[PDB]
Amino acid sequence: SKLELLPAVDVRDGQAVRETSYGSPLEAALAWQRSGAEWLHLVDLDAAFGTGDNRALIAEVAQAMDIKVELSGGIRDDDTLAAALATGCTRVNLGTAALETPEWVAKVIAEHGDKIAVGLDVRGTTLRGRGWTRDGGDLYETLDRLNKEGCARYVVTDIGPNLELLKNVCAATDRPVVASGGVSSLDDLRAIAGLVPAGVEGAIVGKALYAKAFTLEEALEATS
Repeated sequence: SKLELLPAVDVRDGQAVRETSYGSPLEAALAWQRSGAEWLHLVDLDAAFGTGDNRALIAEVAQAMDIKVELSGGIRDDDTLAAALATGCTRVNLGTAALETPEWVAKVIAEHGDKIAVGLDVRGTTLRGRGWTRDGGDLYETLDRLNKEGCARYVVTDIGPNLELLKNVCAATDRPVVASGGVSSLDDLRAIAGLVPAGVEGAIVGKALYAKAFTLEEALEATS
């Protein structure tokens, strides 16, 4: 299979953002869909950063989509997960919660299966979170724990792309790995697509698309 592309819409104060605002999240999502997106990666930055939420707006965006949706941002307990899942999204990403409440993450993996993917933010070989605990310990300890809890998928962010980290995570698991962040060129996407046989399934791309560095049409061509 070819590398999956997940164009992102990152939502802050009701807007698709980078500092720079790109206006309506709904319009942005529909534009990716019209340009051939198979996935939308929709992020609540306010919920992720603890400065409120965009829950109702994100629900509206998700409802408008006919393509697969991946939701992330502040999904840290039963009620926030319930709302997220009620969008009919294909899956959600849990980040901070994996670090802070490993028992809750284990529970929701058992209940929801591959509706759950776990986001791993790696500085070197240690993990980092957006909550109160800054140090999340050794990457490989957490991968082993989540592997054995039945975690269906990992989303991996370094700290263009850290191809060595991606391959190292692929070595440590038989679950699909999704690359996130550090894509700034079509050549970065080609390099990541070279890791598909190793177990990289997809790449999330935000910044470079809004900046008009490359178009989603160019991106899909490059990974075809």
